[PDB]
Amino acid sequence: MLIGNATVIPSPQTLFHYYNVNVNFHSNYNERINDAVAIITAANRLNLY
Amino acid sequence: NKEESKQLLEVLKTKEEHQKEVQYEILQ
Amino acid sequence: LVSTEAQIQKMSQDLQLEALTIQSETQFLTGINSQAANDCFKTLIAAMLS
Amino acid sequence: RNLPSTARYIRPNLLQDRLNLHDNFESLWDTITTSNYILARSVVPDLKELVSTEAQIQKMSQDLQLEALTIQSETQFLTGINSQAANDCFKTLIAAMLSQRTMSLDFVTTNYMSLISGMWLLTVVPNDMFIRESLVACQLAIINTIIYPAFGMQRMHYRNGDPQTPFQIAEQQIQNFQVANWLHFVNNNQFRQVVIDGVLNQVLNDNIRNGHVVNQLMEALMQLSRQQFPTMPVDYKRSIQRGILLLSNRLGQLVDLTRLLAYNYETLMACITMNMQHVQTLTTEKLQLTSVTSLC
Amino acid sequence: PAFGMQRMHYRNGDPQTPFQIAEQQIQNFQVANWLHFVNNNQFRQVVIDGVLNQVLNDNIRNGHVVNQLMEALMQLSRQQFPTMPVDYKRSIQRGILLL
Amino acid sequence: SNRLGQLVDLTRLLAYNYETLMACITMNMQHVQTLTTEKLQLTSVTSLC
Amino acid sequence: LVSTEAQIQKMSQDLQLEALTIQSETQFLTGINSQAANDCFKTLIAAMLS
Amino acid sequence: GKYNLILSEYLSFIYNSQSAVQIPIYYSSNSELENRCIEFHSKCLENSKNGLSLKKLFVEYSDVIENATLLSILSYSYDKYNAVERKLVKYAKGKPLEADLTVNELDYENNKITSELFPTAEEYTDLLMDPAILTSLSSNLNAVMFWLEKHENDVAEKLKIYKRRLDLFTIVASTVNKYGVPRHNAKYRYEYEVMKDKPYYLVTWANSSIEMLMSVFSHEDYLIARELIVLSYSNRSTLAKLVSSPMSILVALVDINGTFITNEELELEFSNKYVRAIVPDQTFDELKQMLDNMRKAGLTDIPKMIQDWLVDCSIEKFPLMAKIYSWSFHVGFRKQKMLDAALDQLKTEYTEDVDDEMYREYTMLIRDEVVKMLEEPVKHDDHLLQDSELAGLLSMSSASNGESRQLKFGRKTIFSTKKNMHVMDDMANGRYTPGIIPPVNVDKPIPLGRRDVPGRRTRIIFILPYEYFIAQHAVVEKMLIYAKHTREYAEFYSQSNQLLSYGDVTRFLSNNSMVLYTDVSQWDSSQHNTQPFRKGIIMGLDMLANMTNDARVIQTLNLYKQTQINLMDSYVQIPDGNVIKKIQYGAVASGEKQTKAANSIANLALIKTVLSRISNKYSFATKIIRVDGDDNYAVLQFNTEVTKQMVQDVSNDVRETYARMNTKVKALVSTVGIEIAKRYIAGGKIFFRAGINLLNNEKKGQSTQWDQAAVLYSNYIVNRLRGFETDREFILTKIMQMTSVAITGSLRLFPSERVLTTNSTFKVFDSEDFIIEYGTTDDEVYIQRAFMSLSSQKSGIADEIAASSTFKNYVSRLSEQLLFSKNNIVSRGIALTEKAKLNSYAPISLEKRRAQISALLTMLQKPVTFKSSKITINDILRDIKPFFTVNEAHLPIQYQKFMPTLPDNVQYIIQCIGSRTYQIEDDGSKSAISRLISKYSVYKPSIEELYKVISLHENEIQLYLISLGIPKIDADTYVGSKIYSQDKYRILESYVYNLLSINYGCYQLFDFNSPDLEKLIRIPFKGKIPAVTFILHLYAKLEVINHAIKNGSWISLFCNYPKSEMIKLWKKMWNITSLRSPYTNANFFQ
Repeated sequence: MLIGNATVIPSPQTLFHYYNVNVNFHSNYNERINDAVAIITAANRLNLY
Repeated sequence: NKEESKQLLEVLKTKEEHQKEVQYEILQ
Repeated sequence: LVSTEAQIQKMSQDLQLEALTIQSETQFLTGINSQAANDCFKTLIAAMLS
Repeated sequence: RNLPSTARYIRPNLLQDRLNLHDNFESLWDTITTSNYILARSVVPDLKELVSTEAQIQKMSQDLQLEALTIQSETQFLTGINSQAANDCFKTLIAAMLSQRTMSLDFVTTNYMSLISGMWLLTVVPNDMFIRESLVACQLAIINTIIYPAFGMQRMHYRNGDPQTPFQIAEQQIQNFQVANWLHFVNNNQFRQVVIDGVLNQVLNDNIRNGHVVNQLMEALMQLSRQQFPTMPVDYKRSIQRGILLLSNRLGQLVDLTRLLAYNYETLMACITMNMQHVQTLTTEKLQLTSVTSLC
Repeated sequence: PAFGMQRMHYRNGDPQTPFQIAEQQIQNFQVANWLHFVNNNQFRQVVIDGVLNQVLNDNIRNGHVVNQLMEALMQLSRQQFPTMPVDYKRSIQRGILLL
Repeated sequence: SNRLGQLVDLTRLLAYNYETLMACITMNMQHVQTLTTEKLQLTSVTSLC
Repeated sequence: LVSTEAQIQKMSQDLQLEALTIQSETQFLTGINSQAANDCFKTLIAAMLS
Repeated sequence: GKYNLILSEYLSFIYNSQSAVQIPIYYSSNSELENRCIEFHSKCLENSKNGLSLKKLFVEYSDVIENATLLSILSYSYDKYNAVERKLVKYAKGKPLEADLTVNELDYENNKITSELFPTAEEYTDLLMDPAILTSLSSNLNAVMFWLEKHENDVAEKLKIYKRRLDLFTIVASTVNKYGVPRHNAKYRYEYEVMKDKPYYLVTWANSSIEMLMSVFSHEDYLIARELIVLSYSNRSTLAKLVSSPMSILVALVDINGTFITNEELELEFSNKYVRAIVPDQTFDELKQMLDNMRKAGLTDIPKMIQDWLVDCSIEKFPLMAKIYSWSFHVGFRKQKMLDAALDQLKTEYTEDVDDEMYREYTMLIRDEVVKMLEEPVKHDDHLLQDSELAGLLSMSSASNGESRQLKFGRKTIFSTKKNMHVMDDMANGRYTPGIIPPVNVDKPIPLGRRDVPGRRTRIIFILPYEYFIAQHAVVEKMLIYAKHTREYAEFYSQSNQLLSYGDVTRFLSNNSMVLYTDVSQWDSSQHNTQPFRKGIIMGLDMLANMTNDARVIQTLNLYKQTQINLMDSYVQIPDGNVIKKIQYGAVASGEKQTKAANSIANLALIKTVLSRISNKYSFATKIIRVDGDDNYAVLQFNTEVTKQMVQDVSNDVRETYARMNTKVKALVSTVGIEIAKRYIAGGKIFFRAGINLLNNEKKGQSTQWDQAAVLYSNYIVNRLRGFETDREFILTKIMQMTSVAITGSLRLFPSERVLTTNSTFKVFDSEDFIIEYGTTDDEVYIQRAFMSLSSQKSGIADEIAASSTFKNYVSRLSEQLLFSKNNIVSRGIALTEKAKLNSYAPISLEKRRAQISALLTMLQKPVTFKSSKITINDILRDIKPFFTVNEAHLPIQYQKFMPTLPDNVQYIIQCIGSRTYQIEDDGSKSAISRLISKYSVYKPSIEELYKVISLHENEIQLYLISLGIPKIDADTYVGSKIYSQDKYRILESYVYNLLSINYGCYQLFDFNSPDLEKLIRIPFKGKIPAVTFILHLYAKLEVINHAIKNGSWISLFCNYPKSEMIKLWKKMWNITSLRSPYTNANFFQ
C-alpha cells in the first residue's frame, strides 16, 4: 500500500561486500575441508588405531 | 492421652484403603 | 515513500466507516504503518535469497 | 505380572433384570436413571482445549456489523455464548443417554439463535429420546418462524393432542428434494435395539457415526439461503441467514464434534452390563438452548 | 460462498492442498488456469557458472500472472453472494477494491 | 400473524361466552341502533390481541 | 396472560427499532398494558350482549 | 442513614459532660429551604459561640432535622485527651500476663523492658515493634469500649458472642492496666519516653490482640483467641509460620467429589469428577512432629481441633481448618532487623559435589528460552529497541524507589527516592551517562529493602542506579510480550489484562494422576542463582547478537551483557547500628525490572532440569507445569493407577534429586490439593488466604490518615470474602475516629455517613457491603459538583521544579534526542506531559491532597454552593428513574457451590447466577490506541485524562499525543484512521467501571453477560445510541441485584425510555465531571 515511482537497487559496495564475504566463506570452507580430508586420509593410511 | 493417639494412628489406616495396594500386597 | 497518513486517509475516505458499529473493515487498518513495509521488504527478499 | 495356575478369581452374577423394573417401578427407575446420570457425569471428559471466548465474539460481531456495546446486553441472538453451559450440556447429554434420561428445555421463542442451534441437536439425535412437550414446543416454534415462512407456507394450525409432530406433517407440504431427504432421515431416524455381549443396546445408524448427515443439513440450509422470503422483509431474513452463517463457518468443527460424541458414546455403551431400555421418565434435566449455541 | 458452494470438509493430513482439489471443484475459466499455474508454480534448479540457482518462471518475473488473477477477481467482483448478506458483500468487495 | 391461531381461539372464546350469557336471557334481543355509544381505544384491542 | 414486558421484548426483536428516526412503528407500543385488554374484553362483550 | 446515630451515641459516650456540646450542620438543594437552613445554621453557630443550650431549637426546626442532609458534627469539650482510664477501671478484674523469655530464638525479640535493650534513647528505635499506622491505641480502646457498652443489652446468640469477647477484653484489660497506656505523638508513633518503663513488644501484641478479639463470632473463635492471646505475648517469630504450615499436607487428604475447572482465566465449568486421596504413612509422622512442636509451644485446644477432624476427614466440617488457616495471619509481623532477617536467607552450604552435567543443561534451557523470547524483535528491528534509552526514560515512573540523594531545585533541597528525578539531577552536572554502566563492588555496594508478608520469611530488594533499569527495560518488555501467551508463566500469562486466579490443576486430577507442588521461596541465596544463570543469559545474548545486523541494537545488547556481568559480582550496603557491613553476594534477588519474570524462568528451568529424573523410573505424561514466584507445581498422569509406595519412593527420589544439586526442599506430593501463598484447594473447592494485618502494616507508606482507612476497609472486605470475618461496626467506628480531626485542644470535627459512602475522590466504604450506593437526589450531585470543583489543585513545588534549570535541560535533551524546530508548539506540550508523571512523586501528592483537604474543610464548616450545572452520574440516574417498572419474580436454584467460606447470601446469589467469565479493559489495554501505547511505552494514562481527551477537537488531540513520545507520522495516521471514535465506547465503559468499582471488589466477581440476569432485564433494543442502552442495562442489573441482596427476592424490569430523552441525554454524555479514588478499590486478588 506504500509504493510509487521510486526504485531501490543494491549499491555496488554492498554487492561487492556480499560477494567477497561469500567468496571468503566458500574458500575457507574448501580449504578447511581439504585440511581435514588430508588428516583423515593420512590417519587411515598409517594404522593410528 | 497418647495411647489413644497411637490408636488414632492405627484407625487412620483402615480408612481410605486403595485397591491396587491390597492386591499387590496379597501378591507380595 | 508516499505519506502514510495521506494514503491511509484515502483508504479511510474510501471505506466510509461508522463510529457506532463493529465493522470488520476496521481490522483492515491493523498495522498499515511504515517501518514494517521496510521490514517485510527486507524479510521476504532475504528469505527468498537465503 | 504373570499369574500361576495355583491362582483363582471369582466371576460376578451378571444376569439381567428378572423383574422388569422398567415396567411400573417408575420411582425406582427414576432413582436408577438419576443415579446413573450423576455417576456418569463424573466420567465425561473435560473439554481440554478450545478457542478463546472473546477472540471469537469479535469475529462473530464484525461478521454481523453490530452496534457497539451490544455484547453486554446480548440482543437476544447473542445470549449465553459462554462455557459453564456448553460443558454442562456436553456432560448432561452423555450422562443422560447412558442412563437413558429425557431432558427438558427452558428456552425463549424471541431468541431465534436458540432455535437455530437446536436444529443440529434435534437432527443428529432421535426425538423419542427427549421429553415430548419441550421439543414439541421447540420444533413448533422453528417450523412456525424459520421454515414455513421461507416458502410462503402458512404459519401452522396445531393441535395439542396431535398424533403427528410438526416435522411429520411438514415432510409432505414443502417441495424440496434436499429437504425431503433430510426430513426422510429425520422422521425415520431412530435407535436400533440390538443385543451384543448379552446386553441390549440402543444404537445409531452407522451413517450418523461417520458424519454425513451434516451434508444433507448444509444442502438444505444453503438452499434456504438461496431462496427469498417474499412475505417478510430483508433485515429479518438477513438476521436469520447470518445466524446460520455463524454455524456454517463452524461446520467442519461441528462435523468433528459430532463424530467425537458418537465415538465416545458408543465406546462407553460397550462398557455397560445392565440392559438399557428406551422409556420416558418422570424427572428431566433443564437445558438452556444458549448452552447449545455455546457448545457449537 | 461467492459461487455458492459448501465451505469445505478438509483433512489435516490431506495429501492434496486445498487448491489442488479446488482446481477441479470450481467452474471458472480464470481461476482454473490460475490454480493450474499455482499447482505448477515451482523454482527451476539450474546450474549456472558452477553454482546452482532457483530461477523463476520468466512469466513470474515480468508480472503477467497477476493478469490471470486480477481478471478472475474482476469476474468475482461482478458476482452476487447468493448465500450471504449484502453487508458481507460490502466488506469483502470494499477490501478487495483497496488492492 | 405470529399469534394467528391464538386469535382464532380468542374469537371462538368470545363467541362461546357471548352465546352463553345469551342463554341466560329471556327478553328478546333486537338489532337496533342505540342512542349513546361506548368509546373504544384500539390500543386496548391490540393489548387484547 | 403473557407478561407485558416479555411481549414487548418479542415485538422489539422482530421490529428492528432505531433510536434516531421518527418511526411509525414507535406508536405501536402506546397502551399495550393489561387493565386495557381487560377493559376492551369487558366493553365489547357487554355491548354485544346488551 | 444509621451510621450517624452511632456517631452521636459515641460522642455522647466518650465526653459525657455538661460542658460537652454537640453541633450538627446541614444542607439542602432547594433555595428557600436552604435559606432556612442557613438561618438555623447561623443561630446554632451563635448559640454554640455563646454557651447556650442548643437542644431547644431542634424541635421548632424539625423539618431541617428530618429532610435536610447532614455533613458533620463538631464538639467543644474540655479534657486533656485521656478518658480511657476514666472509663476502664471496671473492665480489668482478670489476671495480668507474664512473659516467657525462653520462647523466641533471639534475646531482644522477647517482650522485656525497653531500657534493658535500649538504655539510651539516642540508640532507641521503635521500628522493631512500630505498628506503622496512623491510628492510636486510644482510638482502638475507645472504639472497643463504646461497642461493648452499646451491645450490653441484646439477648440472642449475639449476646453469647458478646459475653465471649467481653471475657476476652477483661483478660486483656487486666494486662494493660497493670502498666498503663502508651501515649501517641503527632505522627501516631510511640517514643522512648512513654515506653521507657514498660515492655518493648507490648504495643503490637496489644493492637494485634484487639484485632483478633474483634473477629470472634463462634465458640471455636473464643477457643482460638484464648489460646493465641496468651502465647502471642511471648512468641513473635515462629508462630503464624508454624500453625499455618500443616495445611499444605491437610489439603492432600480430602477426596474430591465435584470440581471446578479453568479454560481461559475465568471460564468456569464445573465437573462432577471424583478423586481419591492416596496419602503415605510418613507424612503423618511429619504431621505428628509438627503437632509435637505445637504442643511444646503451649497448645492444647488446637491439636484437639486438628485431631477430632481426622476421624472422618470430611469436607463439610473442614472449613474450620480454613478458618483457622486465616487466623494465623491475623496475629502480626515478625518485625526483626534488616540484618537478622537477611540471615534467615544468608546461610549457605555450597559444595563441589553436584553434577556438571546438570548445570550445563540448566544453562542451555535458559539460553533456549531467551532465544524463543527474543527471536522476533531483535530481528525485525523494532524502534523500541533502538531507542531503549528514551523508552526507559519514559518508563522511570514505573520503577522502584532509589536511595535517598540530596537534590536542589533552584533554591530548595530535596531528598527524593524517585529515579526520574535522580536522572534529572544527574543531567545538570553532566552525569547522565547511560553508556557507562556503574560497577557494583566494594567501591559501591548496594542498599536494601525488605519485602515482608506475615507467616512467611522476608525477601530482599536491590536499590540500584538508574542505568540498570534502562538496560533491562526493553529486553524484559519483549520477554513479557512473549510471556503474555505462554501459559506456564502464571504471573505473566494473560488475555492482556488478567492473572489466572483459580489455577489450572483441576482438568486432569484423577485416581491415576498425581501432582508435585513445592515452595521455592528460600531459593534466592541458592547456588543455582549464581554463575550458570547469568552466563546462560550472556550466551543467549551472543546468539541474539549473531541473529541481528543493526548496531544500535548490538550496543544495547553489549550493555545489557555487561550489566549481567556486573550483577554476577554485587556487594550490599547493610547497617548494623552505626557501622556498615558490605557482603559478597554474586547472585539474584528481587528489587529489579528483570527479577520477577527472570525468577519465573529460572524456576522453570530448574524444575525442567529436575524433572528429567523421575523419567528413569516412571512413565508419565507431563500435562502441566506452573511457576509463580515463590512456588511451583506440576501435574502428571500415569500408564496405571497410583499407590502409597510409589508416592513415597518418588518423594524420596525427588528430595534426593534436589540434594544432588545441593538444594533444600519440603517436597510435597499429592493427588487432590495444593497450598501456596495466595490460595489453596481441597476436595475440588477453592479457599483463599485472608492474611492482611489491619492494625499493623508491612512498611510505612505515604498515605494520609484518611486514605489508610479506605485501604483498611478494602482489605476488610477482601478478608471477609476470603473467610476471615471481623465485626463491621468496629471498622466503621475506626473510620469515623480516623476521619475525625482536632482543630484545637477541645474542638474536634466528625464527618457523616453521606460523605464517606458517596461516589467521589473521598469515598471510604459503603452503607451496605458489596454495593456501591448512588444518589437519586439533587444533594449528592450538589456536593459532588463541589468536590469535583475542588479536586483540581496545584503544587507550588511542582510549579517551581518545572520552572528550574533541570527541567529545561531535560526538555532540551528529549527534544534533540527526538525532534527539533517546533520549540514553541510541542515542547510546551511535552513539558505538560512530563507533569502528568511528576505527580507520581509523593510529596507533590501530599501538597495537592493536603490542599484539597484544606479547601474541603473551608466548606465543611460553612454552608453550601450551587456549583454551576456540571453534570455527573446522579443527575443521570435521577433522570432515568421515572421510566421504570418493577414486578415480583421467582428464580430457581441451578448453580453449584464452590466457595463455602462466603456468606450464605453471597453464595445464594452465586447459587442462582453465574460467576464472571471475562475481564473488561479497565485501563483500555486492548484498545488500538493502547496497543500503540504498549508499543512506545508501558504507561497507563488514567481514565480521567482519556475520558477528557476524546471529547476535544481534532487539533489539541494531535499535540497531546505527539507530546507522549509518539512521533508525528503515526499520530497523523491515527487521526486519519478515526479509531478513537471506535474507542469512545470502550473508554466510557472503563470510565464507568472505574468510577463504580465494577472491576474492583464484589462486582469484580460477577457475570454481567449472564442469561439468568438478562431475562429479568427486559429492556428492548433501539440501536444507534450505544452508551444509553449500555448504561441502562447496567443500572437495571444493579437495581435487581441490590434488591436481591437486601431482600432475597427477585424482580423483572421494563424501561420504555423516550427517544426525546435519549436525544437530550446524548449531548449530556461527553461532558461528565466525576472521579473515584484509586485508594478505595478492593482487589480480591492481591
